Amino acid sequence: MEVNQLGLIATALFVLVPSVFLIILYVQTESQ
Amino acid sequence: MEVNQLGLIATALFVLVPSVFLIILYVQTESQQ
Amino acid sequence: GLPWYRVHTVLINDPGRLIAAHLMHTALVAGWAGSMALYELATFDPSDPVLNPMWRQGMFVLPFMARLGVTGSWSGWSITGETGIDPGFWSFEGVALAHIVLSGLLFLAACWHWVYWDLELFRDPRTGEPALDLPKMFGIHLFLAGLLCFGFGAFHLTGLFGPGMWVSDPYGLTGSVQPVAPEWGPDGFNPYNPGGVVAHHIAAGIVGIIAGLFHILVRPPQRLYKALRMGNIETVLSSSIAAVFFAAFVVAGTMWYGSATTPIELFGPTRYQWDSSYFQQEINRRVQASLASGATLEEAWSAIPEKLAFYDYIGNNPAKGGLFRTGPMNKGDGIAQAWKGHAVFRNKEGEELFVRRMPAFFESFPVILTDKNGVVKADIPFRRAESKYSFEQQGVTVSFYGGELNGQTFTDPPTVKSYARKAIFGEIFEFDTETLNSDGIFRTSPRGWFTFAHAVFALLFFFGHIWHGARTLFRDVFSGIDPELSPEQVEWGFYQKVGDVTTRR
Amino acid sequence: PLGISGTFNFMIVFQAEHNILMHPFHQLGVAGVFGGALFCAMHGSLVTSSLIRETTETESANYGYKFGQEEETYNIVAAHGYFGRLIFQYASFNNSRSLHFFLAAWPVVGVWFTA
Amino acid sequence: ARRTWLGDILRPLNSEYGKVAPGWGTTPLMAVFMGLFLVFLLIILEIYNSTLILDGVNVSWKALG
Amino acid sequence: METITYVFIFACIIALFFFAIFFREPPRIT
Amino acid sequence: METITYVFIFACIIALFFFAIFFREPPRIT
Amino acid sequence: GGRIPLWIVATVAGMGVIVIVGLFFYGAYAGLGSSL
Amino acid sequence: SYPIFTVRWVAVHTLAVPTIFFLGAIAAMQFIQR
Amino acid sequence: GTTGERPFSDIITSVRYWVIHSITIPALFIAGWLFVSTGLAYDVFGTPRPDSYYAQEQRSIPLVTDRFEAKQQVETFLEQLK
Amino acid sequence: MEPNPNRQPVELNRTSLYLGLLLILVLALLFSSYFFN
Amino acid sequence: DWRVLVVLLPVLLAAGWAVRNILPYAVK
Amino acid sequence: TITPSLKGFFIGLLSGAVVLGLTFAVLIAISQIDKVQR
Amino acid sequence: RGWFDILDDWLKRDRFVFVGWSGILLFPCAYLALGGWLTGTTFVTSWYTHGLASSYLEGCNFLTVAVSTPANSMGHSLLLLWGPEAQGDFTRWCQLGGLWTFIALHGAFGLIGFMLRQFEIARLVGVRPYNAIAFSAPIAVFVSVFLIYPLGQSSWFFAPSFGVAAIFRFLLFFQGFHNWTLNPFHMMGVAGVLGGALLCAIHGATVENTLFQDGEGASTFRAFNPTQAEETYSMVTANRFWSQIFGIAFSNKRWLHFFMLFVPVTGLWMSAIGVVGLALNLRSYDFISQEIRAAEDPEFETFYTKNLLLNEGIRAWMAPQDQPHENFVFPEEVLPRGNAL
Ligand code: CLA
Ligand code: CLA
Ligand code: CLA
Ligand code: CLA
Ligand SMILES: CCCCCCCCCCCCCCCC(=O)OC[C@H](COP(=O)(O)OC[C@@H](O)CO)OC(=O)CCCCCCCCCCCCCCC
Ligand SMILES: CCCCCCCCCCCCCCCC(=O)OC[C@H](COP(=O)(O)OC[C@@H](O)CO)OC(=O)CCCCCCCCCCCCCCC
Ligand SMILES: CC1=C(/C=C/C(C)=C/C=C/C(C)=C/C=C/C=C(C)/C=C/C=C(C)/C=C/C2=C(C)CCCC2(C)C)C(C)(C)CCC1
Ligand SMILES: CC1=C(/C=C/C(C)=C/C=C/C(C)=C/C=C/C=C(C)/C=C/C=C(C)/C=C/C2=C(C)CCCC2(C)C)C(C)(C)CCC1
Ligand SMILES: CCCCCCCCCCCCCCCCCC(=O)O
Ligand SMILES: [Fe+2]
Repeated sequence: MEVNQLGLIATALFVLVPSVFLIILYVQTESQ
Repeated sequence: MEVNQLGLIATALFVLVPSVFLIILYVQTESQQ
Repeated sequence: GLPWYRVHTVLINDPGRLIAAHLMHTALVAGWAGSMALYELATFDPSDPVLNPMWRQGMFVLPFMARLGVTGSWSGWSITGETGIDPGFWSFEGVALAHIVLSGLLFLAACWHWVYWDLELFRDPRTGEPALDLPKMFGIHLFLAGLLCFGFGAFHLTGLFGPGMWVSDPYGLTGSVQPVAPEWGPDGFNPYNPGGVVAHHIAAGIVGIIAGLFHILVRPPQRLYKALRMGNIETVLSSSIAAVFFAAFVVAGTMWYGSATTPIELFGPTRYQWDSSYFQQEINRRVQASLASGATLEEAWSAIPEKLAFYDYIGNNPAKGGLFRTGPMNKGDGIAQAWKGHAVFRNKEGEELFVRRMPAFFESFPVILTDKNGVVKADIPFRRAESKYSFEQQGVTVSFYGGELNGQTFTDPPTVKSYARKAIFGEIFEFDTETLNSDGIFRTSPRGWFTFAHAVFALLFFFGHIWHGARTLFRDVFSGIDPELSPEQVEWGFYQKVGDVTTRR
Repeated sequence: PLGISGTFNFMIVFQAEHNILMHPFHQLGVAGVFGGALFCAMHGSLVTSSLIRETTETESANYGYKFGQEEETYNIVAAHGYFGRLIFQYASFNNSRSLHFFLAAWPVVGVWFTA
Repeated sequence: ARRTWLGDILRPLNSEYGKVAPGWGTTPLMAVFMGLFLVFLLIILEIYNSTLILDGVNVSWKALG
Repeated sequence: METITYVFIFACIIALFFFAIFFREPPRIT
Repeated sequence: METITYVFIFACIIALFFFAIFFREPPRIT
Repeated sequence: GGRIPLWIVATVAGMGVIVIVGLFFYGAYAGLGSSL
Repeated sequence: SYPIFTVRWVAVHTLAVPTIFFLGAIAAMQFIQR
Repeated sequence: GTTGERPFSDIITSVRYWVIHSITIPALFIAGWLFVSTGLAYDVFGTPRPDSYYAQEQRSIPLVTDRFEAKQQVETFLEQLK
Repeated sequence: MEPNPNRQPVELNRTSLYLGLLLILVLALLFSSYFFN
Repeated sequence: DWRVLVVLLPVLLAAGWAVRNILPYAVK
Repeated sequence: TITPSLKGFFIGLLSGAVVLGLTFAVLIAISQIDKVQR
Repeated sequence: RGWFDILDDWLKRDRFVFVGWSGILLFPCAYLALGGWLTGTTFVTSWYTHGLASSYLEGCNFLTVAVSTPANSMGHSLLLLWGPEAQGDFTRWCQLGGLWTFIALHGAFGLIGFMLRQFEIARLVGVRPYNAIAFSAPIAVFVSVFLIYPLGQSSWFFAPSFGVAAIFRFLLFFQGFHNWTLNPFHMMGVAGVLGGALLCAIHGATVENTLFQDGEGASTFRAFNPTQAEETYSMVTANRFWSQIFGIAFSNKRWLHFFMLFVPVTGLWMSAIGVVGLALNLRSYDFISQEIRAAEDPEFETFYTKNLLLNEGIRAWMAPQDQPHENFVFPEEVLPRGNAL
């Protein structure tokens, strides 16, 4: 299907960035 | 230029994945001490 | 805390979580296998095994399923071109599915072993400490390896209870999965004899059973136990890595040189077949034969199967690629459509002329036409002013026998040169470059990609061997040398024997 | 040129016009730079090999050194005792000052010549 | 530690940690098998290399017939 | 690529279900 | 897009330089 | 034991090398390898 | 009390002897005419 | 320290050392010389003499082109010089 | 069943963070040209 | 052939002369 | 059946056995004569 | 206290040249590899394998002598003296290139011997075995360039020949055919070699100019005792200096010395990988985007396109003489050439 090529990067970063935010905060909560 | 279109995602993940890994380890090191 | 490069050492004294980790690894590898096959099924074009075989399409695991007998799809096709077949459950799709179900089951077992790590089985009954009798484990596992190895050869490869394996004629024209009988003679060591593969697994399987039985019943000598630190699981990692990189070098070589287990219809030709003109010899052999019995030139060449002509073409030479030229070979020169025919060049004097073929070393090569004796009679010149041998001056023409341009002759110099620039690549094909938006640059085949990865991983695992071997033999000084090492011990002359304090002078 | 491929262009043109590979001062430069890499690795391996045990297996041995400690952190005689036997005794430094001066001199002089 | 049914069955297989035969044990016999295996890999290598050439052993694709 | 992306995200969510249920913070009666 | 990518990375390296120098762990004595 | 002074041995081994090396350089201009 | 023939002795002459032989051969070579 | 061998500095300044070696060193040098001057080195190793790289009216390299006949090929070239 | 005694804290100091980030960014700078090709 | 003794003779006499000059001290 | 190259194989196999065995014969002898004092 | 322990005793005695069990493999192989190279470069031609002179005997000097590779027609023959090619004839063995495989193979086992020696001596002396580990980088380079690279190509002929000018030709070959300078694995090797040499010089200079005054004389070398406990130079002052000159400085001597191991060892490992790819002609030869533009746009020029022209000159002008077994005949009119030159 002739989809948008920046769709992949937009979806990937949309997941990746906020998720890494939360992971960073959860792990440093656990180690204190 | 007619560059490979997956080069961008390749490069972005190549940077982002291992960097995030290091940041996770550093921050939880700091909240220990 | 632990440095990042040591997080996984927490498993060294925890056999249960060690098993949990190994399960998760095995889950991941099987999952990959299932994912890779599904992606390949969704991208594979099965419609022409002659000019668009799997190895032109960037297929990596498809050929390994085909090698051991999986050749058809639930969708009705087979990679041999047969249609309307019914593979049963062990289609490409079913193999992929089994590896995914296996992945999921391994994942769950990993959870169980991670939680219930503290199993009495892992405790030494005398001391209450976790301990693994590694000598006996070796014997158990080796006995198992030998059962499997023997059965693989005795049942799967023979067809006694199984499909056999992929075999083909010497020119890769008629391959298929056939049962193979053992070759017990000395030709069983011929890498190109499939019967030797069968005999190997039977005989080696039996030796493995016997060795396994030995290693279950016979304890290690104390000298050897001490020398190899057989109470230290890391000595096993050290030797295991060494065996793994040994195996990795072997599979890379046989992929690159070719053997009965790397057939060219699954992986593509080898570069040596181009170096030695292997297919060109055979093609000429048949044209001579067709001519001797009186066939015309058009007839002799039209009898040449396209599949054979397509091997005599440098675009399928695995040594014509580049590291960052990604994807299927089709992405480069295109999807081959038809053989255009055999180009014959002649000068104005009727003499037949021969294009000098490109050697694999050369990204680019000049166009030089020789006579049967090797004397230069035409070329495409760079500097034009003192040109002696131009196509225009020498009256060079091109005529086609067989293929799509059969019986056609071209005389206009630019057209003739255009075919002569393709004749350096071997036989001439018509490619579809639109469909994949092919860029025109040669890529390597799966034979190349496989060889590169495995030669590289091997060399890297040699370093792993050295590292973990060192760690085993020097465990006592990992964290540093003795702060009470006395200077008489490292200075010369004090001891007769280096390091031995009982040899004082 | 101030660029990566520009640099390589300069090198290929230079070889064609000066046969620089066949010039002794370039050969000394390779010796200064190969030897520099060699002695870098040697010295780093010998010092690392003779670190005095100050830590457990669960920590980086780097934490055995504290910035500004007066005591050395490795045993130079053990390093000499290893290296002198790997080759022979008098092909090894036991004077740290001569050693580190050697380390400075070899690549500096080789790169002077290649310049 | 936790006992399980399967644990109790497998038990004796992980019960001799540390047990050795005395002295050198079967080390000489191992050395013989090592020697035989080296020669055997040598042959296999030199056959593939065409440094050992044997009657009726054609190291070429043309050994598929 | 878009099929793979839809399925990857769906798969990740099913994984999160597993951890959220079986590796929840256990509620304890204080 | 490739120009943006190349300059983005280069600029992250210069910012890292700033932090590595002015925001280093200070070396403290014994 | 130490009859021959070491500096003497060094001086004489010294010209020993100078002579053999200079022979090898004369040889670059004469006979084989001289281009002539 | 020093021994004459040692491992050291052997390592040395194992290099020294053929080195001088080769030096003689190479010196002869400088007088070869084409 | 020291491992017991006789020091080099003590040996090469010793009169006995130089008694033996003022014979062995020139003898070896002369032996090497003779290996070349006699022409034996040419014959042992197979090196062409200045007169025997090409046949007279020839500018083709006698290049080995076969693996298992290579021994015979070289001899065929040497015979095109007798 | 007791908790697992083999667990350990893991650490990455600030200097190793700076070292690793430099490594990754320079490696990306080098290979990116080849990924875009 | 003949050239082989010619080459070997200096070596052999070098070996004799060292043997005879050292033989007593080698006995000890 | 017993080809030239198979004969050469045994030539090399034997020669190498000679070299290793002779070498080891020599080392074992010297090690017996010149022992360490304990 | 049987023969084996008696032999162990003898091999491990503290002598001027340590032997060890590793000596049995190291010393014969190292001596033979060395001896083969000196023998070949003094007496042995390359006329029949390459059409080149390559020894002192033939008129070559130290820069042009070589033990050259066997003829491309040997393929990857082991070229054993008693093998089917030379058939035990020493002279033919030399003329067919047998000394090359002799040096390569004996050299390979010497390198193993030497690395086992680093292991053996380190165990007896009681130190950690990082010097052996570091030596894995030279080994990787040797096997990948001398063994793996020619094994991927048509024959040993395309390995490096053991000689100064012959290695120069190897360099230039890799430029013209593989465009090796463009290969990111070589670039990582470059940064590791130049990085090491820099580290080497900067560490030695720093120590020598942060010395403590521990004696009275203008020669500072005498004021060091190898058994002293104290550091002989000020890490504190060194750290200030470099912090204020460069921004950052080492503060941990253990990290510093480990880094010196790390940098050149890693660099060499990286270039070895790149060479493994070149075994298969898996080159980083081109950038496709550059070529598509350049073909369509004859005013587009970069240092990238300028260097491929150079490669194309190298190939056409050296191929006939460098690969004589291919019988390349390039008439004058086909040779690529700029204006006038
Ligand atoms: C043994 C491993 C292996 C091999 C040989 C192949 C081989 C192949 N694959 Mg497969 N693949 C694999 C694993 C493998 N794959 C895995 C693990 C995945 C999941 C990610 C895939 C996913 C996959 C897809 C999705 C596709 C392929 C395709 C292909 C084909 C083209 C590959 C290509 O262009 O590569 C080019 C490869 C490179 C340029 C990689 C270079 C490696 C980088 C530069 C290394 C980084 C350096 C590192 C940082 C070092 C520095 C460290 C130091 C600082 C310390 C080929 C048949 C393609 C195809 O044609 O399918 C039909 C395709 O579309 N593969
Ligand atoms: C079966 C193979 C195997 C196994 C089980 C191990 C196991 C181990 N290694 Mg060894 N090692 C191996 C192969 C293996 N190694 C190889 C091939 C090499 C050479 C490259 C090494 C080099 C090596 C070093 C130098 C060290 C170890 C260490 C260790 C221990 C800690 C590892 C850790 O926490 O990593 C943690 C690693 C990470 C958290 C991230 C690493 C990410 C890498 C850069 C890329 C990711 C790869 C990718 C995800 C998947 C693999 C692809 C392909 C291999 C299939 C552990 C016992 C350490 C040790 O001795 O401590 C005592 C140590 O210092 N290993
Ligand atoms: C540790 C020492 C060492 C090592 C590892 C090597 C290794 C090698 N040598 Mg070198 N060599 C050595 C010492 C060594 N050499 C010495 C001391 C000399 C001078 C005499 C030479 C002279 C030499 C020459 C002249 C040549 C080699 C060659 C070779 C290669 C082939 C060897 C081969 O095929 O072995 C095969 C043999 C074995 C592996 C021995 C196996 C022994 C087992 C353990 C016992 C077998 C049982 C026995 C046969 C029973 C006897 C039966 C009888 C009763 C009838 C290989 C790389 C060849 C080469 O480089 O190729 C170009 C070659 O032409 N070597
Ligand atoms: C800025 C310039 C520069 C720099 C720093 C480098 C750096 C490097 N190059 Mg590149 N190169 C460059 C420019 C440069 N190159 C250019 C412009 C070209 C043209 C294309 C090349 C072409 C080139 C080629 C073709 C190759 C390299 C290789 C290498 C590596 C060689 C590693 C080494 O030490 O091997 C030295 C050899 C060893 C370490 C092997 C083991 C040596 C043993 C231990 C020897 C023991 C000797 C023994 C004692 C006996 C001695 C006696 C005798 C001296 C008499 C290194 C990473 C090589 C490489 O990457 O291979 C991995 C390689 O093959 N380079
Ligand atoms: C430029 C690079 C070299 C760095 C400079 C050296 C700095 C270190 C020197 C400090 C010691 C100072 C003491 C003064 C003395 C001095 O500095 O050294 C000279 C030394 C003198 O030792 P002797 O015991 O002969 O003399 C006693 C004197 O030391 C008393 O002043 O002699 C040698 O070492 C000879 C070596 C030739 C050996 C011939 C070859 C042997 C075979 C080797 C086979 C290879 C080994 C196996 C390979 C695996
Ligand atoms: C799905 C797959 C997931 C993949 C995840 C990604 C992999 C994980 C991340 C790996 C990257 C690790 C980087 C560690 C980086 C970092 O931690 O280094 C510092 C670190 C210090 O080690 P210590 O023993 O001091 O431990 C301190 C601890 O806090 C470390 O955990 O050294 C080691 O890591 C040894 C290796 C150093 C490596 C040296 C490289 C740095 C040189 C910089 C040069 C840049 C080039 C520019 C010049 C041209
Ligand atoms: C749970 C469960 C389940 C499910 C399962 C699943 C669904 C699975 C999946 C799985 C999967 C789906 C998996 C996959 C995986 C993958 C992987 C594991 C991959 C890997 C990769 C890598 C590692 C790569 C790397 C690289 C890169 C990236 C670049 C280039 C180079 C290299 C190659 C190195 C079931 C239902 C069955 C049953 C019940 C339970
Ligand atoms: C191969 C072979 C073999 C062996 C042999 C050998 C072992 C050899 C050796 C040889 C040798 C062992 C040789 C030597 C030589 C040497 C020389 C030739 C040297 C020279 C030197 C010089 C010339 C120097 C000088 C100088 C200069 C110039 C400058 C600076 C200073 C100096 C002084 C350094 C055998 C029989 C087993 C058999 C097989 C083959
Ligand atoms: C691994 C141990 C092997 C090391 C020694 C092996 C090589 C020993 C030297 C062998 C050379 C003698 C045979 C060479 C001549 C063959 C005779 C012939 O075929 O005419
Ligand atoms: Fe230092």
